[PDB]
Amino acid sequence: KDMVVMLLSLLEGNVVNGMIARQMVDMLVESSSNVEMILKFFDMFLKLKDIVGSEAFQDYVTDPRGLISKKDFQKAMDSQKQFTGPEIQFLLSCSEADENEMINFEEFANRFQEPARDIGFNVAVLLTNLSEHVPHDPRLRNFLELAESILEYFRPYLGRIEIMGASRRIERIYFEISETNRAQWEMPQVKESKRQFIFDVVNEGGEAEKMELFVSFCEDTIFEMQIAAQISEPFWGELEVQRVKFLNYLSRNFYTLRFLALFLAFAINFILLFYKVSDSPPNMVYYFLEESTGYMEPALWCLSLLHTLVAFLCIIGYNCLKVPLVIFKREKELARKLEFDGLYITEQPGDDDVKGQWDRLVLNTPSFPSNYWDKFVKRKVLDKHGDIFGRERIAELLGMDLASLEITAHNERKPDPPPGLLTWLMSIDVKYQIWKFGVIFTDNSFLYLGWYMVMSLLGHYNNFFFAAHLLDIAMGVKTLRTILSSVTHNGKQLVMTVGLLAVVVYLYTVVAFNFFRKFYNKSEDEDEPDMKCDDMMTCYLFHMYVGVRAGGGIGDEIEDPAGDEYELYRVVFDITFFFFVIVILLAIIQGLIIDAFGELRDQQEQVKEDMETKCFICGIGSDYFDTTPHGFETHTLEEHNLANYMFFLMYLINKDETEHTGQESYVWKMYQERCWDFFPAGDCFRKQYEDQLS
Amino acid sequence: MVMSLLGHYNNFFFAAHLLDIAMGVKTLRTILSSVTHNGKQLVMTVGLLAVVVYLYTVVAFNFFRKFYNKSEDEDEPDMKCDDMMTCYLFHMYVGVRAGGGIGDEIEDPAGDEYELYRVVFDITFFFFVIVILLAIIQGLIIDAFG
Amino acid sequence: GQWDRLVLNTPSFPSNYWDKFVKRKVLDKHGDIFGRERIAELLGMDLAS
Amino acid sequence: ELRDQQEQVKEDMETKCFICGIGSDYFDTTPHGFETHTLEEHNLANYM
Ligand SMILES: CCCCCCCC/C=C/CCCCCCCC(=O)O[C@@H](COC(=O)CCCCCCCCCCCCCCCCC)COP(=O)([O-])OCC[N+](C)(C)C
Ligand SMILES: CCCCCCCC/C=C/CCCCCCCC(=O)O[C@@H](COC(=O)CCCCCCCCCCCCCCCCC)COP(=O)([O-])OCC[N+](C)(C)C
Ligand SMILES: CCCCCCCC/C=C/CCCCCCCC(=O)O[C@@H](COC(=O)CCCCCCCCCCCCCCCCC)COP(=O)([O-])OCC[N+](C)(C)C
Ligand SMILES: CCCCCCCC/C=C/CCCCCCCC(=O)O[C@@H](COC(=O)CCCCCCCCCCCCCCCCC)COP(=O)([O-])OCC[N+](C)(C)C
Ligand SMILES: Nc1ncnc2c1ncn2[C@@H]1O[C@H](COP(=O)(O)OP(=O)(O)OP(=O)(O)O)[C@@H](O)[C@H]1O
Ligand SMILES: Nc1ncnc2c1ncn2[C@@H]1O[C@H](COP(=O)(O)OP(=O)(O)OP(=O)(O)O)[C@@H](O)[C@H]1O
Ligand SMILES: Cn1c(=O)c2c(ncn2C)n(C)c1=O
Ligand SMILES: [Ca+2]
Ligand SMILES: [Zn+2]
Ligand SMILES: [Zn+2]
Repeated sequence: KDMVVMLLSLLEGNVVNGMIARQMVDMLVESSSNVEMILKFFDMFLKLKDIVGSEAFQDYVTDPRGLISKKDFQKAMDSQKQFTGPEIQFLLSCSEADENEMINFEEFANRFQEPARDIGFNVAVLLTNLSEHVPHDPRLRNFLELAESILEYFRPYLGRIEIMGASRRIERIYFEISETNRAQWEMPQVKESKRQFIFDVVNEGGEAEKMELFVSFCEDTIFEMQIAAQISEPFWGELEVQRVKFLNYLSRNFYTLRFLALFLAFAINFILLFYKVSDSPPNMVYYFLEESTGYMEPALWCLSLLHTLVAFLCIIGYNCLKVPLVIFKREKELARKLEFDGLYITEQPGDDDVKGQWDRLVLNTPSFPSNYWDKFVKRKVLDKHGDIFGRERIAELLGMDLASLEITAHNERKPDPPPGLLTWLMSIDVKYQIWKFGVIFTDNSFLYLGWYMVMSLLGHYNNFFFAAHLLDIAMGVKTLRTILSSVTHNGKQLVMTVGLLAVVVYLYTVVAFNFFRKFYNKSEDEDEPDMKCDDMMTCYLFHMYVGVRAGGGIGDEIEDPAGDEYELYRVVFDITFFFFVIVILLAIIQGLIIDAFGELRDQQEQVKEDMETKCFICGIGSDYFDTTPHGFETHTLEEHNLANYMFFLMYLINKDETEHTGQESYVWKMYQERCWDFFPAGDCFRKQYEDQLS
Repeated sequence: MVMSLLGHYNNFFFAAHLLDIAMGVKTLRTILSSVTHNGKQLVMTVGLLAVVVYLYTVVAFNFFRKFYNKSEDEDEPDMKCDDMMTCYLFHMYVGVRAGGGIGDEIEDPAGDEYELYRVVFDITFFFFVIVILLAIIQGLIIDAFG
Repeated sequence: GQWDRLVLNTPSFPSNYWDKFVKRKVLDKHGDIFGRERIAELLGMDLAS
Repeated sequence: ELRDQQEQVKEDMETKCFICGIGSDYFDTTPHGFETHTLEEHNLANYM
């Protein structure tokens, strides 16, 4: 592996048909027999690993202990028609058959899988690197064909990205994707987050912020993977292990509890349909269930208590699953503004940003970067702004002990962490907790869950309050949320047109009070008239209440204008109120909703169209890549796959800095400097070497 | 075929066959496709309509029951909101189909302590159910044509 | 998928499909890794025939 | 009709230069080429 790593280092910054790459191919050809032997070592045991697990092989295994004789092994392998004569004999020699010629094929298959994995992957990378940089060498395809199984095995783990290197050229980087990283990336919650992120940047995002948003998405996704790993499952100590297990259970099953609460709400409201009010006890009336089974009344009490418990568990499930991301994001953006902007050093927000003013409480807290990965943000800010703003003033702002900086760098102290609850009392950063709770209390999702719980408790005072919970279907079902989004999309316009409706009706009221009052007698009685327009407030209410809701406008409600001096004036008043209010203004309200359906629909189409016509990374259209058959499909899955950039960032974090290659160090340095110039923009490997590749 | 055989038991079953024009004529099938294109959304908004009407029923049963006497008779009242199931049916049956919402059907709220509360109940039910929710149903069909 | 298991061993499985030698091709492709006798049992094939 | 007019105006400004009329696709050969072109090379404010 170390020799191959040296060979891969010689290929750093190597152009297509480079002299070093062609020399390396000649070196492999000069030692072709040895290379074939090495490749024949890897595929034989990779094939052996899957053969022993095959159903046909198990038919030969007859020993109850799980062993197999050499003669039985001999007839098992040649029945697969995958190995030759000498190959089977070599496998027999490698098998540690006992004095009874019995072979433990379980350990035999797994004996070399782990020791030879690192070298096998690097050989696959070496052949892949040479093939893509010397594509017109007939001598190299022979090695690729002989290593087809090795390449196929490591295909899901061989990640490749393209970057703009320091040499002002597009370079292709090959790295390793671990099994855990790919498994976590394929989780449905992570995939849903990716779809939401893609929709946001394509719809309401810019080109200059596209890569910075993408990196921020990667940082959030990595943090969420840690949370999922922590909550996953395979006297103080006894309770703590059960407490975290209980909390993890709620975090894992947060959405099922949300569904369960919605189900219980319908069950409670179904029972409430049987309520009946009667003067007689089961001049005040009594409200009681009316059913013959006799089990619904106890069931309502049981469901009401159960619903309250589930709602309470949702809050605990939420603050252990979603709150850490909220704190992580807020700490992340605050730290960068402290360093790269000097938010509380230079600009000092002008009291109109409640978010900025609230974050002042956490600057001097000893545990400010609790969720954010960078634990040395204060150290970095001090080195950047200390000279221009004052080291002692920066330390006071960030709550840093300057005298403690050196002693920590000198040696390390190991104190006594007493596992007592009393010692745990004063170890709580009260100021940080106040800041953290303020962030949680300003979260829309947490406030909704809090309202759901409060309503559940009010349900115990009157059960009818459990009706409010049936609203949850607004966000419980995504189909309704999309439908309701068609109402809230133009919500501001809907409010204004209703306000405009109130003003136009007031103008009609003023005309009526002044000129048409006699026609507003709404009493069939003859000696006591119920005049509806003897007061402006009463007449305005009359127009807004019965006038708007009437099919034919105000004219339907008011007395006939026939045989009267003002008949023509009243026909204009009635027809104009019908047109302007009933016809035009109600069409605007309906028109806004209909237009919202079209506007939301094209946003989905626009996002889908952009993803299938342009690359998310380089921005080059699919038309250019389609010169080569299936060019755009291969480009978005192999060359500029956005998932590989996610994996490459995780690869750099786990890998030791001393082991970073020249290309890896270049990208890693720019990640720490927040410079996204390594992302290819408007260029790709295929475009840079069009003459050589074609 | 089954409906044709049932037609022999009662000839009126032969009416079902007139539905065939849905696929017999391609023009109608395209028109009907504009309804089934957003059929799932149409079902959900009707379900949403049932939930919003239930919330109005709960408010009525609790606070506005006196106004639900639908009997011109004076000694035997036909109270429509003395039971939740009856009151919910009343809102779903006459309330939704009324042009001006529930207010048109129920007794006038004038000269009463809860008059302002009842005007908000009547105007909001007109806006949310008659105006907004029926526009969504019509909006889904219109959007499907586009 | 579960309903199609009834037709795998039927003597006239490719009645309408033009390829009448699908069973022969499947046996040659998966017989070595899954067992020729087990494939024949699954597809209702007589190896001696 | 009014909605697409706003979209058309916004789309044209973000896809073509107001001065030379060359599309953003040509300038995007260079990373952030169109952004620099509309802020440094052919900025309409500089002509003012
Ligand atoms: C008010 C609803 C808030 C949310 C509105 C959305 C829901 C739409 C409609 C829902 C239906 C509501 C049920 C109404 C029927 C209840 C009748 C009743 O019990 O009326 C209650 C009135 O009491 C109350 O008002 C208590 C409620 C406190 C304040 C109510 C406001 C809710 C606060 C909301 C919390 C956060 C809200 C902020 C977010 C805004 C909304 C998102 C009287 O009893 P009762 O004595 O004779 O018996 C009790 C039996 N014993 C007395 C014998 C024990
Ligand atoms: C005379 C013809 C003018 C009517 C033109 C209508 C054009 C729009 C005008 C609207 C306001 C009309 C006020 C007229 C000013 C005074 C007229 C006069 O000389 O007044 C005339 C009476 O003529 C009339 O009856 C005019 C009747 C007007 C009815 C027109 C119906 C149109 C309603 C339009 C509602 C506006 C809402 C628009 C919303 C826009 C949404 C898109 C004689 O008085 P007077 O000695 O008995 O003592 C006034 C009475 N007070 C003692 C109370 C002061
Ligand atoms: C039920 C319709 C099924 C399809 C609905 C879509 C059509 C929309 C409406 C169509 C109009 C239907 C005509 C109703 C009037 C019939 C009155 C009548 O005869 O009512 C019948 C009721 O009997 C029945 O119900 C028999 C029918 C069996 C079950 C009916 C359900 C139909 C089964 C559907 C088969 C597959 C359906 C699955 C797909 C779902 C739909 C796509 C009674 O007689 P009658 O005794 O006095 O005389 C007979 C004269 N002698 C008795 C003297 C002989
Ligand atoms: C008091 C003002 C609160 C009204 C604010 C309305 C805002 C939304 C609230 C809706 C539910 C109202 C319940 C109020 C809680 C109890 C109030 C109270 O203290 O109750 C007050 C009475 O005040 C009232 O009359 C309030 C009347 C509310 C009418 C508001 C009409 C709006 C209808 C909205 C329908 C919701 C559907 C929304 C769908 C959304 C679709 C987009 C005194 O009791 P109580 O001693 O006689 O014994 C309670 C009676 N029981 C014995 C039966 C328990
Ligand atoms: N750089 C890119 N990386 C990945 N996909 C890209 C890129 N540029 C454009 N795309 C397009 O994004 C589309 C979305 O990816 P795709 O649908 O294959 O993802 P998935 O992981 O299989 O799951 P899902 O269907 O949920 O998105 C692809 O069809 C591809 O054409
Ligand atoms: N010649 C040009 N000069 C300026 N902007 C141009 C030119 N051609 C195209 N544009 C586009 O016009 C858009 C509008 O400019 P921009 O939004 O940056 O202006 P502003 O002064 O910051 O304020 P505002 O957001 O109110 O327009 C830019 O995003 C740019 O892409
Ligand atoms: C989690 N994480 C990052 O997400 C990260 C990083 N350096 C840069 N980034 C983006 N480090 C060191 C890190 O631990
Ligand atoms: Ca090194
Ligand atoms: Zn690309
Ligand atoms: Zn220009």
